[PDB]
Amino acid sequence: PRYELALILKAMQRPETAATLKRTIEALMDRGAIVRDLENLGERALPYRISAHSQQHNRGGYFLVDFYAPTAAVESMVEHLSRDIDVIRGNIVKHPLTQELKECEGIVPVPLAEKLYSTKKR
Amino acid sequence: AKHLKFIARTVMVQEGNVESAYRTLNRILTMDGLIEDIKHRRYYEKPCRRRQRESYERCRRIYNMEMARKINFLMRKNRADPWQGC
Amino acid sequence: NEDLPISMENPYKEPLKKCILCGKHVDYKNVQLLSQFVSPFTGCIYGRHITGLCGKKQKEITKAIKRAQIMGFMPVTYKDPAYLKDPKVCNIRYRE
Amino acid sequence: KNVLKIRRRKMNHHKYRKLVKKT
Amino acid sequence: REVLQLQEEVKNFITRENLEARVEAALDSRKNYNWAITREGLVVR
Amino acid sequence: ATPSLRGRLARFGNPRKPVLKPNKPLILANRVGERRREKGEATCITEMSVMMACWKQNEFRDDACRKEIQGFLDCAARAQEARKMRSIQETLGESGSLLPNKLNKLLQRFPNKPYL
Amino acid sequence: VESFASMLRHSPLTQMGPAKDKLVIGRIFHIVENDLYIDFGGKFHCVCRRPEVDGEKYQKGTRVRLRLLDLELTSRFLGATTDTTVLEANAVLLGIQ
Amino acid sequence: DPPPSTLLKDYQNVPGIEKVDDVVKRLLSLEMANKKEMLKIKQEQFMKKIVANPEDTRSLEARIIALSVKIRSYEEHLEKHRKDKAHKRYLLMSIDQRKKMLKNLRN
Amino acid sequence: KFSIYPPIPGEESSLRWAGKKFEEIPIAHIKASHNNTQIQVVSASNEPLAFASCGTEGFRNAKKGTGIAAQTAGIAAAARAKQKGVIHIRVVVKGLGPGRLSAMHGLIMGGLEVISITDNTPIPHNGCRPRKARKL
RNA sequence: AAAACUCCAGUUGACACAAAAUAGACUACGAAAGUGGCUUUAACAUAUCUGAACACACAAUAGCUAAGACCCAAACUGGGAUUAGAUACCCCACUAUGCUUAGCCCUAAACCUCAACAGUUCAACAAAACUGCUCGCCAGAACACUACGAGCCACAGCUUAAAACUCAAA
Ligand SMILES: [Mg+2]
Ligand SMILES: [Mg+2]
Ligand SMILES: [Mg+2]
Ligand SMILES: [Mg+2]
Ligand SMILES: [Mg+2]
Ligand SMILES: [Mg+2]
Ligand SMILES: [Mg+2]
Ligand SMILES: [Mg+2]
Ligand SMILES: [Mg+2]
Ligand SMILES: [Mg+2]
Ligand SMILES: [Mg+2]
Ligand SMILES: [Mg+2]
Ligand SMILES: [Mg+2]
Ligand SMILES: [Zn+2]
Repeated sequence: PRYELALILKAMQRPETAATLKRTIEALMDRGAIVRDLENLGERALPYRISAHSQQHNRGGYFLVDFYAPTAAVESMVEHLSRDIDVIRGNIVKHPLTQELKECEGIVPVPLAEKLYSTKKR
Repeated sequence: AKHLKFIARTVMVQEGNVESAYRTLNRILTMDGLIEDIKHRRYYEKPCRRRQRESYERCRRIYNMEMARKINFLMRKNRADPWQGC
Repeated sequence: NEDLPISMENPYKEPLKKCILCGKHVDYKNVQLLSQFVSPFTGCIYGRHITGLCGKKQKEITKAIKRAQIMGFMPVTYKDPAYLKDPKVCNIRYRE
Repeated sequence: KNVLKIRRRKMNHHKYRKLVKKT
Repeated sequence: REVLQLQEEVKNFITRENLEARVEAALDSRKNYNWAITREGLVVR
Repeated sequence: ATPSLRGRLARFGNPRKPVLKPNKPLILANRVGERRREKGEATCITEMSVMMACWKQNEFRDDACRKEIQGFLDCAARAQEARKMRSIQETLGESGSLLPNKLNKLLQRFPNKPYL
Repeated sequence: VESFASMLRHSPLTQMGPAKDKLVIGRIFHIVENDLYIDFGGKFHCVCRRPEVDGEKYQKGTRVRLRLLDLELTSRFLGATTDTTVLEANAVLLGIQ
Repeated sequence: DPPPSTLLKDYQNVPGIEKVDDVVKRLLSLEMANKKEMLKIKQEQFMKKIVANPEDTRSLEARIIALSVKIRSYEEHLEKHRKDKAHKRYLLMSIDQRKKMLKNLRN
Repeated sequence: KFSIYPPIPGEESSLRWAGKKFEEIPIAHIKASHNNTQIQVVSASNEPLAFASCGTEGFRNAKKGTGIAAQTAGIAAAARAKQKGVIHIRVVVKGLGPGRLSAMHGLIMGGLEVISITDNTPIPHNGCRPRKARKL
């Protein structure tokens, strides 16, 4: 199934960032993935101090690996990302563009519920 | 503890109305329901009691919105007597 | 007999109301929209009565917000001050 | 409903458990 | 249509021979996923 | 917009567990609850505290600190007439809305109809 | 003779459509202090506050224009079996003539 | 066990298959898919093997084949997750339902 | 014109307090428990400047958790901060005790100028399980 | 209040095998028990219906066996208060236990006290009254969630379950 890997990497320079992206992608292709695209959301400050691999990170570089993988490779990829020390946070999810949008007619009005109690005197 | 320190639940005082700013902050916490969360988490509410309290609050909410709707619907009829001498 | 009423589906029927995101795609990386539906001071997710969202869109907003907060896209405890300037959509009045 | 039958059974069971513990 | 549409998109996939050029191109490029909604059902980018 | 009541109650034909368990039937009464009384205030504490600090720092001498002794006396007075004015204001009219008895008169003119 | 269905068809109350945002002229028939009781036709009368601007040409018999937000103003509440009517329609007074 | 390079059920009728790239063949193959597609392939292979018309899916035999492949899937699931009581119950009830329709087909 | 939102650190901000920006004004932490109120004044780089509480100021057992006790503790903490050279201050309050606004008033009457109010009360997202209910 | 702690408290920084604010004014999933932090994998029986107390599979909490984890809560217990007494309510400390792995135990006001399927529009309180069909169960109170027999990894256990004496009611 088609997956998306959200990758927060360390705030590094261009050669080290390229080397880390290269390592992650060739890892994916050795585990058995065919990679669709690499996207760069860019370097930005983290929402909170993420502590990973005995370092306290304040900023990070956000990337996406949109790819396609067999079923039993996600676990191996997660273990490899956990062992990598330049990945601040890596997450593999099913693809939002593979889940399809359903057409909506609109919000249906709900009435007031009737006949909840008997019509006795009480 | 890992977030930025001076952003969440922070209000600024304007010309020195520190009492007004404290009222504003208390209003923030009341509208977000943080204060009642603190009062209910001072002691442990067992899950059956939590469920009884939430069901009771929901029934009270339903009744109070219906009652307020009726009141606002009848305040227009709350006028002076149109035909006084019957 | 020519002037008797006849059976049809209701004309003058207004089309059903649609939520602001209805037909839109909610993504967990869209932390400007998710920040819009997150409360400015305490980071609380708003309810249906505040957001005005339909049930499915409220569910997607909740799931995307929780996903982004645990994946490190959104702060939990506060709204982003960089996104505290967006078009306000939630029917909440804190100041007075 | 009141709990008078529950009370009868409750005291029955209490005294039975005390008897078993004693013997 | 699905197979045919899938066919021409494969030409832009990342391979071993496209890897370093595609990584450098991604490092030069930047995609922004953020957009906002208004009171009306309209998108502000 | 009130919360719905569609499948919220344990009735016949409902395939769900009950969402709500009301001890009172959800029917609007023809009455409004009475206006609750305000609680304890314990006013004048700040002025009492500053007078009372002056006393501890000056061995309890008015002829030193007449000024905040007078401030405490004014705050006590203003609290007493404030109590008078809030009592008369509550007997006069409720702020924004109306009194519970007049609301009750409206509801006796338009009773709820839980029967046929 | 003309049948009641034909009457209802060639009646203005049916040609009006829904009352919402329809401009209708009507007469004042009763006044209490500054609560003008206006008829606009149909089953019920509406009650409008006297506009303070030009507030002296609003007397018994005056022709006014109305927007007619509603035609009967009923609503069902929490325990009720039928709805609570107020025997009065909803309209906003816009002016004279 | 169908081979992982087997093409999907819904994709095995398109004219252009032998000329597309091997990455496309891998992409539409069963290795890069899930167990529901694997079970669909196994079920239709069984239908081609056993019944007269594989386009019926409304008969006793077709329903018994469907429950048999679901029973196989439940057995694999329990072999990995021994402590799944819900799926153990589903397996036992599927066995009983298959026995019921087997009795009906025998009679 | 005015914003109740505090200034963001790494941006331009025309708001000033005796020339100092928002990010280096000293901070007073008021822990307002149900039985005590503790005020500690620190600088922005976490140098303690003043520390006062109800037990420090003399109230012994149950008079500690009152408004007047927190006012006294706030007055004394503000006096020590004025000795240490503090004028403007950012208040961070933790707890829902009786002496919260009273301790803030004590700082004000002592002579400090409050520029921002923060509530850092610990609210778990269901962490530790609290005490059992009192059968009172 | 006392006891307790002062190897204590406040700010900041590192930091979980525990528990999952808001969303939840939502009404969902599951056979029932139950299920509300995030991701991925597997996965939610039956193309008539009812139907096993001679079976098979489950079944909250508490508990048992063995090996670990330990923030917090906490039976028991100890101390302080209270009281005529206080084996309690109130305060403090701490354990079994709540957690994980494997095996038992098989119980609940397990109650929405309202059986499944199909369909229709009055005793009293409660949640309006019914029809067709099938299964399960009930027949004065108390003895009795008992005795005995039997079965069970249960051995202070669970299920099934009487009688004598008594009453003119419950
Ligand atoms: Mg009741
Ligand atoms: Mg002592
Ligand atoms: Mg059956
Ligand atoms: Mg059974
Ligand atoms: Mg403890
Ligand atoms: Mg322990
Ligand atoms: Mg856990
Ligand atoms: Mg059990
Ligand atoms: Mg239950
Ligand atoms: Mg029962
Ligand atoms: Mg049955
Ligand atoms: Mg028992
Ligand atoms: Mg027995
Ligand atoms: Zn919608």
